[PDB]
Formats: sequence, structure tokens, C-alpha cells
Amino acid sequence: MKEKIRKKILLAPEEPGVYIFKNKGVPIYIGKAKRLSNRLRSYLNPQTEKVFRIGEEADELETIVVMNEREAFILEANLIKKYRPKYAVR
Ligand SMILES: [Mn+2]
Ligand SMILES: [Mn+2]
Ligand SMILES: [Mn+2]
Repeated sequence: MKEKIRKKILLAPEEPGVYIFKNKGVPIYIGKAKRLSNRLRSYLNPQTEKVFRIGEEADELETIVVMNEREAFILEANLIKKYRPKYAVR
């Protein structure tokens, strides 16, 4: 995983949000979190091959802090529909 992505993961706040792993400007995975910190840190110790892939293929990680879990739910759904990320279940 790119050092800058590890750094961003370790700096992520204990706040609700949506996260987007990207490669060459294209989202490859979009997820939500009740706490960005907790969820993103799970990528550092990959529990599945897909999680390993997402973290190795990405060249960028974007995070969006949201108002609350309801916003996270709908923002995530909308972004997945918009971008159809390669690692999103279809
Ligand atoms: Mn999700
Ligand atoms: Mn960007
Ligand atoms: Mn709420």
C-alpha cells in the first residue's frame, strides 16, 4: 500500500463518512463508516483477498466526512451508482 494512503488512514477521524479508493483518478472501491478511523484501519490488516487488492491497487484515498450515519448511507449508495467501482458488488 502506498505510504501516503497508510498515512491518510492513520490520520482519519473518528467520524462518520464515505471513503473512496481510486486509481488514476477512477474510484475502484467506495464504502461507508460509522467511524472512518476504525473502518479504514481494517485495510491495514486485510481480512480478505479483495481488501488486499483494493489497498494495493489504489494510488489515492479520498474521504468525505458526513453529518451522520443516515447521510453516509445515501451518499455511499449514490456514489456507487454513479461510479460503479470495479470492486463493488454488482
Ligand atoms: Mn458498502
Ligand atoms: Mn482526488
Ligand atoms: Mn442520524
